[PDB]
Amino acid sequence: VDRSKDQLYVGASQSSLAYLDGSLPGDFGFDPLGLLDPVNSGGFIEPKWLQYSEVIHARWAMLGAAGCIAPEVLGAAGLIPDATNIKWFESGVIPPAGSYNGYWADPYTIFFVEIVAMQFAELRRLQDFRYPGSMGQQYFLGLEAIFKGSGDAAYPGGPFFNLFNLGKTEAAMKELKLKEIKNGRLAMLAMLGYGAQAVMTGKGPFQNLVEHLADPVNNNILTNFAG
Amino acid sequence: VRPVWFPGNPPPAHLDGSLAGDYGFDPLFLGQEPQTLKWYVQAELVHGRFAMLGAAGIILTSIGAKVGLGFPEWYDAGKVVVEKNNIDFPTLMVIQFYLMGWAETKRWYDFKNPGSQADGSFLGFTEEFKGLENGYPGGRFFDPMGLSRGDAAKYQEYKQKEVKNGRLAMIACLGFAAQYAATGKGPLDNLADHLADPNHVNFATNGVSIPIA
Amino acid sequence: GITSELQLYTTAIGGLVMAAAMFFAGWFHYHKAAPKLEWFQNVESMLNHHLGGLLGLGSLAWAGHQIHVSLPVNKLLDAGVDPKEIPLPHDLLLNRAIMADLYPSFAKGIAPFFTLNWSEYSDFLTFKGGLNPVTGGLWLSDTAHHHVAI
Amino acid sequence: DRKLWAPGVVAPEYLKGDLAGDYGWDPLGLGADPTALKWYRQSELQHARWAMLGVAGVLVQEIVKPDVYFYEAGLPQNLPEPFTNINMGGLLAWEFILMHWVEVRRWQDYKNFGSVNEDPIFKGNKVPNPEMGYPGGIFDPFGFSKGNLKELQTKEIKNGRLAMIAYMAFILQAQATGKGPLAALSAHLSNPFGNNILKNIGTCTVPHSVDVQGLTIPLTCLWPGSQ
Amino acid sequence: MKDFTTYLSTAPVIATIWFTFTAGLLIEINRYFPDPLVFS
Amino acid sequence: AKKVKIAVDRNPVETSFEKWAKPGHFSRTLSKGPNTTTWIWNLHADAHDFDSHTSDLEEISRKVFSA
Ligand code: CHL
Ligand code: CHL
Ligand code: CLA
Ligand code: CLA
Ligand code: CLA
Ligand code: CLA
Ligand code: CLA
Ligand SMILES: CC(/C=C/C=C(C)/C=C/[C@@]12O[C@]1(C)C[C@@H](O)CC2(C)C)=C\C=C\C=C(C)\C=C\C=C(C)\C=C\[C@@]12O[C@]1(C)C[C@@H](O)CC2(C)C
Repeated sequence: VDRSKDQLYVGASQSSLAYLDGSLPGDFGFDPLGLLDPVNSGGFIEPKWLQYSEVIHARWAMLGAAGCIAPEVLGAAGLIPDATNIKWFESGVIPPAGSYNGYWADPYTIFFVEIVAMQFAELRRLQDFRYPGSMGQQYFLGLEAIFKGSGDAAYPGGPFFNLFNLGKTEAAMKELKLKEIKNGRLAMLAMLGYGAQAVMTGKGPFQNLVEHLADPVNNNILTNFAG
Repeated sequence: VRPVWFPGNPPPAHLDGSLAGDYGFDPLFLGQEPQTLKWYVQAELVHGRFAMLGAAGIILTSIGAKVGLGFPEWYDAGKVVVEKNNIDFPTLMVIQFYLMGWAETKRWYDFKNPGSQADGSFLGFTEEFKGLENGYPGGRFFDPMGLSRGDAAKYQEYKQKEVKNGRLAMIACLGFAAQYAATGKGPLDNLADHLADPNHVNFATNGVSIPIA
Repeated sequence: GITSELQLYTTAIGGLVMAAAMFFAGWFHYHKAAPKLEWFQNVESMLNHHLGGLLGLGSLAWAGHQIHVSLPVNKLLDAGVDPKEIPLPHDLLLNRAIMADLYPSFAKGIAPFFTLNWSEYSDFLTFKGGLNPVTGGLWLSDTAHHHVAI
Repeated sequence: DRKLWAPGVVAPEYLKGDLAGDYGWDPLGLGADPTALKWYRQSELQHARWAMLGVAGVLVQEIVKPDVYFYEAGLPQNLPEPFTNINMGGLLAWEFILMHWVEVRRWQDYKNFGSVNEDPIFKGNKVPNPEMGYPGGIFDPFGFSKGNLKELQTKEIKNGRLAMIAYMAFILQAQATGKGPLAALSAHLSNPFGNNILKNIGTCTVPHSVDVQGLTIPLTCLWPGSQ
Repeated sequence: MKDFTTYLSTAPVIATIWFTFTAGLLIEINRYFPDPLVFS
Repeated sequence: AKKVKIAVDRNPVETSFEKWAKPGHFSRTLSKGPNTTTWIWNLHADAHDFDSHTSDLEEISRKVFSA
C-alpha cells in the first residue's frame, strides 16, 4: 500500500482498474484480492456493503485513535487529575489487564445502557441501508424529520448529521469525503498500532512515543522483542 | 402507514391492522392461517385479562405488606390462606375446576359455534351469552355498564387500551417470577432497593442474571 | 490443560454456537449466496488454502496452545501440585514471570526466534523421544516441537 | 433575508420568520409537525419567563441577603423570621391549589383559543389575548403592547433565552463550587487561574440527602462529580 | 405454516411423536408403580 | 487465464416449507407419490444421490457444499 498520495498505489493491478474508476472516495486502485469486483457479487462481499463498512470502520477508528491517547496527553499536561491518567487498555474494557474503580456504576451496569443505546442507534442505521428513507416515516418523537437519509447509506446528511452544511458544491463534497477517508484509514492503522504496541511493550501509546524520541535506536520494535 | 414493532419492516400480509394492538409482530408466522389467528386472538386476551388481575392483586397485597398491614407476599399467600382459614386444598382445587370448567367450556363452544350459548338452554338466559365479537362477549352481564353499546369510536379505543395494558401486565407477571427467583424478595421490596441505590442495586449486580459479572 | 468442569462447560457452549454457525452457513450458501461452478473448480486455490491455511495454521495455532497452556499446566500436574492450586491458563499468558520459573527460556521473550538463536528454546522445544515416565505418555515438549515443525 | 444561527446554513421550510427570535435553528427538526411547534413555542415562553424571574431572584436575593445561599434557601429553617420553620406541607398546599387553577386556565386557552378570556366570577371582564401566550389586558396594565409589538416579542425571547442559559450556570456553579453567582464571580477575579472550572469541575458539593421536618428528600448533582 | 403443519403430519414425524408419547406414558407409569407383575 | 475470484448467485432458491410437505420432490420418478411400498424405500435410497437428480454440475456442487 503506497503511503502518501499518488494516482495509484503499489498494489494497483490492471485487473482492479476494470471496475475501480475513481467514483468512490479514496479510490487509488489498490485491490489485489479483487473483493470489489461487481461481477457475480453477493452476500456481504459487494461494493455497496464493503464501501459502507470502510467508512463505518473509519469513523469508529478515528474516535478510538483520539480517545485512546487523550487521557495520557491531557494527564501528562496536568489538565486532568492523575487518578484518571490511565492507559486505554486499563480503563476497564479488559479487566484482566486493568480496571478503574470510580465510575458512577459497575462496568456491567454501564454496559447494559450501552447495549440498549446502541441497539437503537445501530438497528435504525441498518434499516436505512435495507430500506432507504424508511426511518423518516414512522413516528419517533418528531425526530424522524432528520432521519430521511440522502440515498447513500454512508452519508446520511440532513439537518443534524450535516449540521453545518459543509461541502455545498459537488467538488467541495468530494474533497471532504477524500479527506475523511484518508484520516479514517490513517486512524485504523493507528488503532492497530495501539493494540500491537500494547502487547509488545505493555505501555500506553504516549509512553512509547516519548521513549522512542529519547533513544530512537535503543527504543523500537527490534529492541522490544526482549527486555 | 401504521406503526410496526420493527420500523422499516413491512408488516405481514395476514396482519392488516384490523385487530386491536396490531403492530405486525409475527416473526414466526404462527397466526398465518386465518382460523388459527382467531384462536390466538382470544388466547391473548384471556392471557392478558388474567395477567391484569394477577398483577393488580400482587401489587396491592405487596403494598399491604410494606405498610405493615400483615399481608403475606404473593409467593406465600397460598400457604398462609389455607393454614390460617383451615381450608382443605384438594377440595378448594376441585371447586375451582367445576366453576372454571363450566364457565370456560361455555366460552369454548361459543368459539366453535358462535351464538350457541344464547339459545335459552342455560336457565333461560337467551341474550346475555350471545357474544359481540371474537373475545369480546358484550352483553348486560359481562358488560353491565354498556360501554360496548354506546359510542362506537370510543369502544374501539378501549379495545386498544385493553390489549396493551394486558400485554404490559403479562410482562410484569414474568418480572415478578424472574425477580423472585433471582432475588428471593417481594415485588416492592425490589423496587425499594432500586430507589435506594439505583446505580449499585439492579439485575447487573444481583450476581445471577449476568453470571460472568 | 483442562482442570475444572467450568472449562469443559464453556467449550460445550462454544460447541453449540459453532453448530448453529455451521447450519447457518449451509442455509446461507445454498439459499442466499450459492457459489458458482467456476468457483468450485479452483483446485489450485483450494489446495493452497487447505495446505497452508487449514493444516498449516491449525498446527501453528495448536502449538500456541501447547506452548502457553498445556506445557505449563502438565508440568505442574506431573510434579504433584493439586489441580485446584495450579495457575489458570490466562495467568500463565499474562505473567511472563510465572512462565520463566517453569521454563527459563521465556525470560528472553521472542528475541531468540527472530535472531535465529532457536537453541534458547531447548527447554520447552525438545527432541527427547520415548515416553514420559511419570504419566507413560509422550512428552508434551516433544509434541509442541512436532506441531511447530509441522 | 434575516440572519441565521450559522453562516451559510439553509433554514427549515417551516421556519420563515413568523415567530419572534427566529434564527432558523432546529437541528433535531422538532418543529416539523405544525401542531407540535405551537406547543413547544408555549413551553419556550414558560421557561423563558420563569427563568428570567429565577435569575432576577437569585441576583437580587444575593445582594439583599448575601448569606442565604439561595441553593439552600428552600430549607424551612432558612426562611424569613415571619415564615421561619413553617409547616412545608401546608405551604405546599397553597401553591398546588393556586397554581393548578392558574395553569389549567392557561392550558385551556391553548386547547381552545379565546375560550377562557372572560372572568368566571365577575361577568364583563375580559382580556384581549391578541396571540396565544400574550394575554395582554390586565396582564399589561402599562399598555406596552401598543406600538411595535413584534419588536418587543423579539426582545422578550432573546433576553429570556439568555436567562435560561444563565440560570443553569448558577445551578452548576453552585453544585461544583458551593457558592452563589456573585460570590463565584468574586472568587474568579481574586485568583483567575487557580480558581476556575478546570479545578472545580471534579467536585459536587451537594449532600446526598436532606431531612426537611422529618421527611428525607433525595438530592443529586447534574454530573457524577466527586462527592 | 400450513405446509409446516403438513410436514409434521408426515409418517416419520407422527411416529416419532406417537412413540415418544407412548414410551413416555409407559416409563412414567413404571416410575410411580415400580415392578408390576400381577394385576392384584 | 481465468482469474481466481469469488463468484456466487443471489437468492438461488427460496426458503419455504412447501417442499417439506411433498416427499420425493427432488426426483421426477418419485414426485408422483406412492402406489406401492417400494416407493418409500426409493425415497430414502436416492435422497442424497444428487448426481442423478439433476444433470447440472453447478447444482450438484452447491448441494454437496451445503450438505
Ligand atoms: C422552580 C422550582 C424549584 C427549583 C428549581 C428548586 C430547586 C431546589 N430546591 Mg426547592 N426548588 C423549587 C421549588 C421549590 N423548592 C421547595 C422546597 C425545597 C426544599 C424543602 C428543599 C429544596 C431544595 C432544592 C434543591 C433540590 C435539588 C434536587 O435535586 O432536587 C430534585 C430532587 C427530587 C427528588 C425531585 C426531582 C424531580 C422534580 C423536580 C419533581 C417532580 C415531582 C412531581 C410533580 C411529582 C408527581 C407525582 C405523581 C404521582 C402525580 C434545589 C436548589 C433542597 C435544598 O435546598 O437542598 C440543599 C431542599 O431541602 N426545595 C418548594 C416548596 C415551597 C418549592 C415549590 O415550588
Ligand atoms: C349424558 C350426560 C351428560 C354429560 C356427560 C354432560 C356433560 C356436560 N354438560 Mg350437560 N351433560 C350431560 C347431560 C346433560 N347436560 C344437559 C344440559 C347442559 C347444559 C345446558 C350445559 C351442559 C354443560 C355440560 C358440560 C359441563 C362442563 C363442566 O365443567 O361442568 C361442571 C359441572 C358443574 C359445575 C355441575 C356439577 C357439580 C357437582 C358435580 C355437583 C354438585 C351438587 C351439589 C348440590 C352442589 C351444592 C353446592 C352449593 C350448596 C354451594 C359438560 C360437557 C354446559 C356446557 O359446558 O355447555 C357448553 C352447559 O351449558 N349440559 C342436559 C339437559 C338437556 C343433559 C341431559 O341429560
Ligand atoms: C468451509 C468454509 C467456508 C468457505 C469455503 C466459505 C466461502 C465463502 N463464503 Mg462463507 N461462511 C462460512 C464458511 C465458509 N464460507 C461460515 C462458517 C459462515 C458462518 C459464520 C459463513 C458466512 C458467510 C457469509 C455471511 C458470507 C460468506 C461468503 C463467502 C464467500 C467469500 C468468503 C471470503 O472471501 O472470506 C474472506 C474472509 C473474511 C472477509 C472475513 C475474515 C474474518 C472472519 C470473520 C473470521 C475468520 C476466523 C479465522 C478462520 C480464525 C481466526 C483465529 C483466531 C485469530 C481467533 C465464499 C463463497 C460471502 C459471500 O457470499 O460472498 C459472495 C458472504 O457474504 N460466508
Ligand atoms: C469511541 C469513543 C470513546 C469511548 C467509547 C470512550 C470511552 C471512555 N473514555 Mg474516552 N475519549 C474519546 C472517545 C471515547 N472514549 C475522545 C474522542 C476523547 C477526546 C475528546 C476522549 C477523551 C477522554 C478523556 C479525557 C477521558 C476519557 C475517559 C473515558 C472513559 C470514561 C467515559 C466516561 O466517564 O464518560 C462520561 C460520559 C459522558 C461524557 C456522556 C454523558 C451522557 C449524559 C447522559 C449527557 C447529558 C447531556 C445534558 C442533559 C445536556 C448537555 C449538557 C452540556 C451542554 C454541558 C471510557 C473508557 C476517561 C477515563 O479514562 O477515565 C478513567 C477520561 O478521563 N476519554
Ligand atoms: C428452516 C430452514 C430451511 C427451509 C425452510 C428450507 C427449505 C428448503 N431447502 Mg434448505 N437448507 C437449510 C434450511 C432450510 N431449507 C439448511 C440449514 C441447510 C444446510 C444444511 C439447507 C440446505 C439445503 C440443501 C442442500 C437443499 C435444500 C433444499 C431445500 C428445499 C427442500 C428441503 C426439504 O425437502 O427438506 C426436508 C428434509 C428434511 C426435514 C431432512 C432434514 C435433514 C437435517 C440435515 C437433519 C439430519 C438429522 C440426522 C439424520 C440425525 C440422525 C438420524 C438418526 C438418529 C436416525 C426447500 C426449498 C433442497 C432443494 O432446494 O432442492 C431443490 C436442497 O437440495 N436445503
Ligand atoms: C499461533 C500461535 C501463537 C500465539 C497466538 C502466541 C501468542 C503469544 N505468545 Mg507465543 N509462541 C508460539 C506461538 C504462539 N504464541 C510459538 C510457536 C512459539 C515457539 C517459537 C512461541 C514462543 C513464545 C515465547 C518465547 C513468548 C511467546 C509469547 C507470546 C505472547 C506475547 C507475544 C508478543 O510479544 O506479541 C507481540 C505483539 C503481537 C503479537 C501483536 C498483537 C496485535 C494485537 C492483537 C492487535 C489488536 C488490534 C485491535 C484493533 C485493538 C483492540 C481494539 C478494541 C479493544 C476496540 C502471546 C500471548 C511471549 C509471552 O508473553 O509469553 C508468556 C513470550 O515470551 N510465545
Ligand atoms: C472526554 C471527556 C472526559 C471524560 C469522559 C472524563 C471522565 C472523567 N473525568 Mg475528566 N476531565 C476532562 C475530560 C473528561 N473527563 C477534561 C477536559 C477536564 C478538564 C476540564 C477534566 C477534568 C476532570 C477533573 C478535575 C476530574 C475529572 C474526573 C472525571 C471522572 C468523572 C467525575 C467527574 O467529576 O468528572 C468531571 C469532569 C467533567 C465534567 C469534564 C467533562 C468534559 C466533557 C465531557 C467534554 C467537553 C469539555 C469541553 C471541551 C469544555 C472544557 C472546559 C471549558 C472551560 C474549556 C471521569 C473518569 C474526576 C476524577 O478524576 O475522579 C476520580 C475529577 O475529579 N475530570
Ligand atoms: C425555568 C428555568 C428556571 C427557573 C428557576 C426558578 C423558578 C428559580 C427559583 C428560585 O431560584 C429562586 C429565584 C430563589 C431560590 O432561593 C429558590 C428557587 C426556587 C431555586 C430554567 C430553564 C432552563 C432551560 C434551558 C437551559 C433550556 C435549554 C434548551 C435548549 C438549549 C434547547 C435546544 C434545542 O431544542 C432546540 C431549541 C431545538 C433543537 O432542534 C435542538 C436542541 C439543541 C435540542
